[PDB]
Amino acid sequence: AKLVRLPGLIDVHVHLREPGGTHKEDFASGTAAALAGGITMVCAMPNTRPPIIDAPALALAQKLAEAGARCDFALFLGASSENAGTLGTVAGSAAGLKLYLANATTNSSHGVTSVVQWMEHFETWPSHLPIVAHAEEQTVAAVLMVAQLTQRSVHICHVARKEEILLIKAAKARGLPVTCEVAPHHLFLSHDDLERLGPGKGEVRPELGSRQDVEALWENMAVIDCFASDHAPHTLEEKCGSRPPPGFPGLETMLPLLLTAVSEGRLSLDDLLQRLHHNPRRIFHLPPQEDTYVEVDLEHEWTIPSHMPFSKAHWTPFEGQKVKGTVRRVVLRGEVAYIDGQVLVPPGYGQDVRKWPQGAVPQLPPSAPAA
Ligand SMILES: [Zn+2]
Ligand SMILES: [Zn+2]
Repeated sequence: AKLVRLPGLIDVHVHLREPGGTHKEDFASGTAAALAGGITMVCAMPNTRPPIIDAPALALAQKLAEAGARCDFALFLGASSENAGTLGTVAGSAAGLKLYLANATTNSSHGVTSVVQWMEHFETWPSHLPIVAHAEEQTVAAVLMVAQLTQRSVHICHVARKEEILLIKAAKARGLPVTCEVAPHHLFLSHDDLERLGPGKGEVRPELGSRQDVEALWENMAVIDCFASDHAPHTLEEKCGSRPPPGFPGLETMLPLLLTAVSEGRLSLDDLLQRLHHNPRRIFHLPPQEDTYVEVDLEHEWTIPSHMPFSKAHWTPFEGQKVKGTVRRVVLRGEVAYIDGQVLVPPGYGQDVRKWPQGAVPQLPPSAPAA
């Protein structure tokens, strides 16, 4: 089985649960799963405990990741009910701003309850820096409206339904600056699989779609800018427990599933590289990684087991699905980081890419005229 060399892939939506939920995952275990999945750079989400919604929590998370991460990273800041206008000094050091717009009681929304709060953030957050929004169903149209009123771009996370992707398609057709990502469980899992998973294992936000939803995503792959795992590791105790948190662990399964689709002719290799490397780079202004690449074997057929080796979630919703292709070797900045069942760079090898000279988002100087 001869190998294919790819650049280092980028997963822009990962929940790594450190600080505060390290029994579900930490930086060291999460970045190990990332490397086993062909991913050499990740963007970790801010719904940590304490949440990353202030400069002190960001400084803490940044150094915990510098000491724990095995691959390179950037950290998101979280929009709060209170921090609009307070993040200007540290904004450039984050991956971007995350707005959580789920319509339910949860401390992932960090108090964001009102469209007026969204506007305050779109107006105070530096215009040259990225904003991503968790928005489901009609909320996507709402956030797009806020972006146009403030005349700036927005990135829509885990698009999962026909109505969402057709609305994004209409916005793009009118020249609006919007991009979006789709997660693997929304392209390969459906309502058909909720019987097997159950309401406990199968809870995820955005929830699994119907066959028509999944069908519309594949039909409109041209509208999708990025693939991202939405890696949301919860232990199986918590997924089956009383109040089950939403989220699937998918860092280790993302590439095997997509390479299977490439082997079946459902999308090209180029299409995959646009969505796991080039577009993540340009949307979040992520720098290249020197001497970094991934070798994959496209011929090895296998079945997804009950749990993948490296995530502490210790379960996967893709169990039993047959996949073609495997990650064989990852080289990260000159060093062998992974080979065929074992990660070989220690915790702390990863670096914060926003501290690289090439990793800052370019901006006009302060003394530039108003225009
Ligand atoms: Zn989300
Ligand atoms: Zn998420």
